[PDB]
Amino acid sequence: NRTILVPIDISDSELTQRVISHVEAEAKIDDAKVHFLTVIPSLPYYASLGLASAELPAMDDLKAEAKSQLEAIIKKFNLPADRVQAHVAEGSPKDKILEMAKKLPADMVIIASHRPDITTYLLGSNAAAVVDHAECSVLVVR
Amino acid sequence: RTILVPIDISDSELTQRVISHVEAEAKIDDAKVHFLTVIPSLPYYASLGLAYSAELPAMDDLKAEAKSQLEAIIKKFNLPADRVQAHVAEGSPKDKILEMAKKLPADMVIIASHRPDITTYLLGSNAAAVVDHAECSVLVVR
Amino acid sequence: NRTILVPIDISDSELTQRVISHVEAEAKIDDAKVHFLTVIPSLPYYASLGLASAELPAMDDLKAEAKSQLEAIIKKFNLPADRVQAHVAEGSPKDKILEMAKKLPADMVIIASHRPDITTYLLGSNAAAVVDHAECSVLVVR
Amino acid sequence: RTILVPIDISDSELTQRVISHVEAEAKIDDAKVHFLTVIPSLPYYASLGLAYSAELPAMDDLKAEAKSQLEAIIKKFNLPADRVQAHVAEGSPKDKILEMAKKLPADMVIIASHRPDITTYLLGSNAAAVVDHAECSVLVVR
Ligand SMILES: Nc1ncnc2c1ncn2[C@@H]1O[C@H](COP(=O)(O)OP(=O)(O)NP(=O)(O)O)[C@@H](O)[C@H]1O
Ligand SMILES: Nc1ncnc2c1ncn2[C@@H]1O[C@H](COP(=O)(O)OP(=O)(O)NP(=O)(O)O)[C@@H](O)[C@H]1O
Ligand SMILES: Nc1ncnc2c1ncn2[C@@H]1O[C@H](COP(=O)(O)OP(=O)(O)NP(=O)(O)O)[C@@H](O)[C@H]1O
Ligand SMILES: Nc1ncnc2c1ncn2[C@@H]1O[C@H](COP(=O)(O)OP(=O)(O)NP(=O)(O)O)[C@@H](O)[C@H]1O
Ligand SMILES: [Mg+2]
Ligand SMILES: [Mg+2]
Ligand SMILES: [Mg+2]
Ligand SMILES: [Mg+2]
Repeated sequence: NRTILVPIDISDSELTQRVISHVEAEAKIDDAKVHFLTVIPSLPYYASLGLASAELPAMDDLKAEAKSQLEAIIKKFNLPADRVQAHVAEGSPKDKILEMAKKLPADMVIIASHRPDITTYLLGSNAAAVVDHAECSVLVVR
Repeated sequence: RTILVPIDISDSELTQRVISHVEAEAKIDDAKVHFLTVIPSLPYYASLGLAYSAELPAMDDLKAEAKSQLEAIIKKFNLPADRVQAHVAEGSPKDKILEMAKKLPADMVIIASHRPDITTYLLGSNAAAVVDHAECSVLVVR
Repeated sequence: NRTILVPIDISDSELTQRVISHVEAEAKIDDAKVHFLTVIPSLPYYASLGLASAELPAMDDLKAEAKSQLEAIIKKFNLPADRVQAHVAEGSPKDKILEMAKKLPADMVIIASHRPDITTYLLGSNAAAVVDHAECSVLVVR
Repeated sequence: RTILVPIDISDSELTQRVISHVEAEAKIDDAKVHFLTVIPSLPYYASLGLAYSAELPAMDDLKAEAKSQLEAIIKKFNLPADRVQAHVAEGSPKDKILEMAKKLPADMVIIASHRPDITTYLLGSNAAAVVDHAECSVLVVR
């Protein structure tokens, strides 16, 4: 049975809606195991300003909260309880997505292109890197 | 529902992986699958005095030759005859693909990342452009 | 006389070193005006965790600090005092870089590709978007 | 110092902007400027039974024709004869460019984004690949 990785930005509503049907259809093929991953971004820029368990809340705290929101989001998908798993990481979202894709390993990554906006973007920062560097199939959802 | 599957006739030995994705996606819905091959037309060759119906063959004969090869490829897929259509175009492959996706319109484009090649998991020129510019979901198959 | 935009991530040392010579050579042509821009990233993800002049320091504060570090960095370039200007913004670095490129308007953007790392990146998140969407020439420094 | 300037002979009417960038970059240093044109070789055409020295002309004659056109283009640049070299290759233009950049090696590649075209400021297929994969600095001219 295949493995599908579904990266979720917990701050995105519309994106999460569009991937739901795709994720559901994809898992109904092969009875796939679906792994959801949300990544707490860590910015060098903020570090360089001095903003660190100090001016920013504890990482253990942030993770529990992110994980909490991810599990709320996973309830929006019709997937067998036995086939789903939630993951939280910290770092560059693209690197951690790609790392998780190597770790599982993933047969497919399902990822939204970019938040809907009035800019003329192609792919988002993270979608483009995943598409480019993943070693498995990537479904870019629009 | 409409799936567009671009085919480069010089990669006739498709992976089971690509065939499998298309068959599976088509089964999810009652989807029509449109296959498209594009005869590339190069300004560089025009600049060298290589013109259609002169030192290159007539475009119509090239179209028929391409379409004939596409039809042999289409049959590799286990799809009902009434849910499959063959298209041949000429020009810039990325732009004709994107044009077709817009015309139909496609709900999904299924495209191989790159011909099997041990050097890279990176996208080829057409895959990269299609993933970037399609207005619909794009599955990049590896 | 032309206008050159030089985006600076204040947390990057190596990148800033490599662009120095390019920026200097480029400005010696045309006696260009050189505008430096550093952008305080604002992350939806952090907002969605609750982290806002509250759990994160005042934006006025962050800006003064970023601007301070930018001016320290601008001292590493041999440019006429009359030809340089420092800017700070807040938001998506790529959007604000691109906006500044439209606002000046910029004749050239000089931007490092990506921090040197042992990952096999092509361009960074922001370099790629600038390259892709800027309406002027872009010098991608490596 | 070595500058590589890829030339597509079917865009012979270069912008003053491209010529200006190359001249200026070469003057900064005492730089040698290598110009390269690549005769594209398409698997798709091979698949249609179009082979060199049969239904296409001999590669040597195509090489000589291309080189002759390149040399006329090279002369548009105001460069000293001893700091300029012409190269013709055959195959995938993006890969031969990148190969040349590696071989020389190039300290900089100067490349137009795309032929002048009112539809887009986005990169063409070769420019995009070259900016992404060159190991050296790349100036994308618009
Ligand atoms: N922290 C994360 N965890 C999991 N997935 C993520 C994360 N961040 C981004 N992604 C994935 O990649 C996409 C991000 O795109 P988005 O943030 O809209 O582009 P952007 O960076 O705003 N581009 P632009 O508007 O051009 O400046 C989302 O759909 C996610 O699925
Ligand atoms: N003429 C065409 N008609 C239809 N589809 C095409 C055409 N050309 C390319 N494609 C699609 O896009 C993919 C081709 O990219 P590909 O040629 O494999 O890599 P590449 O450009 O050679 N890159 P590299 O070899 O890394 O330098 C194929 O799987 C096709 O689905
Ligand atoms: N806040 C900013 N202000 C100004 N310029 C910026 C800013 N952020 C990024 N840039 C520019 O774009 C580059 C960012 O690349 P970088 O952060 O190394 O890639 P990345 O996102 O870590 N990629 P990866 O390692 O593949 O996950 C820098 O050289 C800057 O010049
Ligand atoms: N055969 C070649 N030899 C040398 N350089 C080349 C060659 N082909 C392309 N290039 C370089 O890359 C640029 C070409 O990209 P271009 O063909 O203008 O856009 P495109 O691929 O047609 N994209 P679009 O028209 O947007 O769908 C040129 O300025 C050249 O410098
Ligand atoms: Mg994002
Ligand atoms: Mg190809
Ligand atoms: Mg960065
Ligand atoms: Mg071209």
